[PDB]
Amino acid sequence: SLSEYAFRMSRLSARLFGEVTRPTNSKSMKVVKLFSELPLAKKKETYDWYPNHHTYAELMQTLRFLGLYRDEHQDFMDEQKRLKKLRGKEKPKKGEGKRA
Amino acid sequence: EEVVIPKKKTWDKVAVLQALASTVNRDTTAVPYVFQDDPYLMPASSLESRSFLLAKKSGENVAKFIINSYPKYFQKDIAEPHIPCLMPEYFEPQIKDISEAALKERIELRKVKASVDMFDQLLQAGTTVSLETTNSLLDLLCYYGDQEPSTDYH
Amino acid sequence: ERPPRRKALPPRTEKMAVDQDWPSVYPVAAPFKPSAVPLPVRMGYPVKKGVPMAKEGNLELLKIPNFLHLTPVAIKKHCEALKDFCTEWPAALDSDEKCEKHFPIEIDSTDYVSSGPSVRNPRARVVVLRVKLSSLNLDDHAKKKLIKLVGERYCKTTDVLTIKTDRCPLRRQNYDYAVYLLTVLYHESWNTEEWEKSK
Amino acid sequence: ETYTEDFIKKQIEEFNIGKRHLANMMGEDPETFTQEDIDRAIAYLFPSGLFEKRARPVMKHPEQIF
Amino acid sequence: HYVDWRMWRDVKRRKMAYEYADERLRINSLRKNTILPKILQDVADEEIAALPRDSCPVRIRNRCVMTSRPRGVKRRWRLSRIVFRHLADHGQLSGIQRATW
Amino acid sequence: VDVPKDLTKPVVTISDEPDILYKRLSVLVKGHDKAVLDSYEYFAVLAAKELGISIKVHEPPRKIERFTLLQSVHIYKKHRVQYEMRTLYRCLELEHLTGSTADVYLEYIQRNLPEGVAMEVTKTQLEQLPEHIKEPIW
Amino acid sequence: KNRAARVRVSKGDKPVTYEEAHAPHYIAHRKGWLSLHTGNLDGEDHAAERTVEDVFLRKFMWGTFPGCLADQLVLKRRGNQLEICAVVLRQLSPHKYYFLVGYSETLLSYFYKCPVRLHLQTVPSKVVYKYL
Amino acid sequence: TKEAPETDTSPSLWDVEFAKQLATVNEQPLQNGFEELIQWTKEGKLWEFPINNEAGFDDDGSEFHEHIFLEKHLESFPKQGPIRHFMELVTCGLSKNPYLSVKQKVEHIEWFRNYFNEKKDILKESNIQFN
Ligand SMILES: [Mg+2]
Ligand SMILES: [Mg+2]
Repeated sequence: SLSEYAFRMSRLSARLFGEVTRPTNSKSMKVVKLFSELPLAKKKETYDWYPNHHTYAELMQTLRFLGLYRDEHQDFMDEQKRLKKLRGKEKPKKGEGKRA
Repeated sequence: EEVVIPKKKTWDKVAVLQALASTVNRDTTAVPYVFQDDPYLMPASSLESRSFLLAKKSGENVAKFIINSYPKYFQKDIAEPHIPCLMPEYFEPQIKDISEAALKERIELRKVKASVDMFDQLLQAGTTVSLETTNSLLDLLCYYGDQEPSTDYH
Repeated sequence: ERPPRRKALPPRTEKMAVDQDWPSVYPVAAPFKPSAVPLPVRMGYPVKKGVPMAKEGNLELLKIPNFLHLTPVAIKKHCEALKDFCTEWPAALDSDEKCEKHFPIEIDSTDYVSSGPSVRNPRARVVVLRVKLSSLNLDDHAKKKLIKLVGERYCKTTDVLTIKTDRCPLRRQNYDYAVYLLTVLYHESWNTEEWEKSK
Repeated sequence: ETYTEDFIKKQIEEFNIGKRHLANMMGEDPETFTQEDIDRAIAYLFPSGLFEKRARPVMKHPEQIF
Repeated sequence: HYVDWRMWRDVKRRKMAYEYADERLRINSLRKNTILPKILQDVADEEIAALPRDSCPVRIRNRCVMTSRPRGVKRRWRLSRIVFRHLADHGQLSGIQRATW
Repeated sequence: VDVPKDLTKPVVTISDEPDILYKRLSVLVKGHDKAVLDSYEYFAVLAAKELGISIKVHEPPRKIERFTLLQSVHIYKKHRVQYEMRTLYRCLELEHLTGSTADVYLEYIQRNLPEGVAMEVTKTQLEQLPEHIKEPIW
Repeated sequence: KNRAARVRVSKGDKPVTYEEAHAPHYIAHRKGWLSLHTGNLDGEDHAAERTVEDVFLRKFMWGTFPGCLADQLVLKRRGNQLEICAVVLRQLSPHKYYFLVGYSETLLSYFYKCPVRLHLQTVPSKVVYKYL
Repeated sequence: TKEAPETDTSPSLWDVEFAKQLATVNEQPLQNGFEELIQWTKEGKLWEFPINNEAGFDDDGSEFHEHIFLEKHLESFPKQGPIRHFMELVTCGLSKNPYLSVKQKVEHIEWFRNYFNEKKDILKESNIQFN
């Protein structure tokens, strides 16, 4: 639904501005969209979604063993685990458990 | 008609900060800026002045000791532009091959004992050590008197 | 204990003269320090038959981004030292009409200042180039061909061609591209193709 | 909390000295600095957006506060 | 040291998907057009299907980074509604207040 | 009495390259607190007046983003908690600046940007026609 | 009944600070925010990473200065700088405070790759706003 | 003085250490807030103002034409036919991508060249000649 003049002017402008020049259907235009953006898996929001829980936990465990960080929570579960040994509720040996 | 554009003015990245600093003078009511500006924490004597700074420096040394002891925990770089000075330091030789090129590393790291031992091993193997490399080893050995430079902790 | 517990010294606002050089106390942006600010400022919603809380240990005053380092006295002293860095605007360019005659092209760029460890902002790369087609040496054919090539980039009411570029990573690359697009548009508009006779 | 008369007198002395410091900070005449100038200075130096004005930083005469 | 095994499985999926993203994009482009021969597009269909299952981006779940809650998460803060409210109601999120109008 | 005798002024070197000409700078500042934007405006306008810069200030309309969350940890769907983030604006419009003047003013006011305030600086630069566009080559 | 961040009435013997006495519907009315950054402004990025950092810093300072903190932290971000303002008590010796300030500023600067300052303000005892 | 010093020759340990002693005589503690900001700026810790969002990022010193004009890289591919049309769509998308470096964009194109070289036999069956 375009005149030859209008069609040829649109093709010249598309070449000037770096757009698709050959006639391309909407299905094949997805190839252009695929390579003009980063894949969702490659975006920093995606692969850096979580904080590095290994670093935070391990750093603060090392700082506790060094005497520079007081972990009130870990102190709480160390006292509970200590009172369970005196009560006899100790974790069994792996493999050599109650069942066999 | 012609319009005359003024010539550009160029200054260092710290020039504006230095211009603003010139406008202010020392505050006589305050202790030196290095100290915490708090009546309980301000040094109240010449001795506390020295000891309070030594305590702060000790804290910084302890932090640096941890950073270099556990580089893994401080390797996530989120700074843009990158800040090289805020990264962990690696003081150990990473070239394990016995060669003259690998020896140069130990001299750059100032490992007097490692370098001397490796130089001896290199000489026993019979490989050639350049005069410049030998001179660099002598510079390291002569300057420090064949004694290890002080380190944070072993 | 050999002595008693360390006693806090009196606040140093008691040593401050009422005609001091205040900019020397707060040279740069710093948190509100009750012992350094000689003002009986109070803050906090008062309890019944009560008064707003005093400044010592007042966390509400600590939460404010204060302007104690930017008193009118300091700002005037600061700007006197910064006059050496400034250059003089060309006196000829009195009005906007005069600016357009001598400098037809306008380049818009944006810088974004946020707080955080990274300065990067993907919006800073965009460059916008504006030029009125009346400032370009375009004949009748060239002007008509240009308006058809650019499309909605041209505004008939203002007669302004707006070229926005954001293809390249950097702003300098998008600026070089914007200038290049204007160049090829100008030269192509002047070129006459044989198929143009089918209009 | 009870405010004895001696305490109020010490608070008035503090307000007068602070009032002179505030005029010195803003580069104005200590002798013609009014309460409406104090409020304007406090608003600039300690900008608070809290919707309730009674929670904002205030520097008033002790007679009006206590 | 992740909140639970479920979060740990999502961490591995995000890592594997990142490693394979370029290869998946390249193969998928071969399939998402009518230009190339169908014989070639059929071989690409098999190749992308042979990649490890955990490289598929649709398998990633936006879990709360603090508690691992798989639903009720606000994407801007990556926090569950419960954790977000706990931080917001204590005044620890800059500029977030209770809305009344 | 203990006053510095002489002061080393920072070296500002006049270059042989011509300076940039900015027709306009649009300093849009965003914040959650209106009083903090009032103080920043007073500071920014005073700094502009002392440096000889023409400045005009207006307040673009505020943006209030609201969203809803569940009241309870479990069930009770009818009960919600509604939060919002208010973004207030102030726009400083500078005019007829050179590259050096803008560099100094922007460094000064950007370094003193109060915590919780963002800035977007739109710079309109005056340029001359490219050399290649003076006449057609065909 | 609502529960969120409400210190409930006791016998009139529980001392509460000014922050702990105000429920969440006062956060922009009578009390301010304990953190000020640009993440949550319209059109601004990285609100999520700022939030995680704030949560870590409040935990770090609680355990690094055990029993010293007299109220909640005030976190300030200006450009590249991070400033932690803490109201502490006057029980720990000054030497130990200076050590911990030098240690925390260095360790946190290397962890978050930015200049970090710690501004301590000491109080003789916890500031009581009211007795609930 | 000496007309030309041995700048190319690296400093010995003695020269380096002596230069460290000359930086200590002039070493004093920070005197105010401005001086701390100046030190941080010199070390690279504090951002340099006015803020430049591209500070420290020059994508390999690439030019605008290396990102936008990518047909030089399609010279090994068939000049006509489906593979040409397809690769023209790939390069058009790549030319519109501000998130990839030139190196990354050329890697995409290089992958397709090898892929179509692996699939020559399949392509011949469908009336396509690759290389
Ligand atoms: Mg899903
Ligand atoms: Mg209800």
